[PDB]
Amino acid sequence: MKKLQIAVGIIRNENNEIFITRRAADAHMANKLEFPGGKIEMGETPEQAVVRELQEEVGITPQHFSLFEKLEYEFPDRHITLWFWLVERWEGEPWGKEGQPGEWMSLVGLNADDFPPANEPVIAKLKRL
Ligand SMILES: Nc1nc2c([nH]c(=O)n2[C@H]2C[C@H](O)[C@@H](COP(=O)(O)OP(=O)(O)OP(=O)(O)O)O2)c(=O)[nH]1
Ligand SMILES: [Mg+2]
Ligand SMILES: [Mg+2]
Ligand SMILES: [Mg+2]
Repeated sequence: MKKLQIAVGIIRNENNEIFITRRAADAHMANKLEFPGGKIEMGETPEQAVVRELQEEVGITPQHFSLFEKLEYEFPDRHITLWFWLVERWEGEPWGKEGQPGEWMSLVGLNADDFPPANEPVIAKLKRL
């Protein structure tokens, strides 16, 4: 079974909204809402990975961010370790840089059912802030 390390960014603005994209229909976890992010490559750190993935996917450089949660989740065909970084300062304005849907969503209104099941404890913990 494939084992992957994934770094994602919880991009939170001053109005308690999170920048959320929707995964492509032919991707793993197709059509799900997601925090922007992706695989940590050989030779790069989890911190470097979340910067690179947010630059690629939504056009921002996260700065002065912190590890909100790290967890492991066994999907039917792969095992993933997810690094959830809380990103409250960044350079740029996030957008659908890869042509993917992206929009600001109120934290209180997030529905964990809309995201991959691995995100359930993170979404709950975020609403506790
Ligand atoms: N990006 C992201 N992925 C998540 C979340 N929750 C979750 O279980 N995943 C899973 C889905 C995928 O198995 C993996 C994310 O990898 P990815 O498809 O974003 O990888 P990538 O950006 O490097 O790949 P690509 O789009 O360049 O093809 O982690 C999340 O909140 N954000
Ligand atoms: Mg990516
Ligand atoms: Mg990605
Ligand atoms: Mg990638």
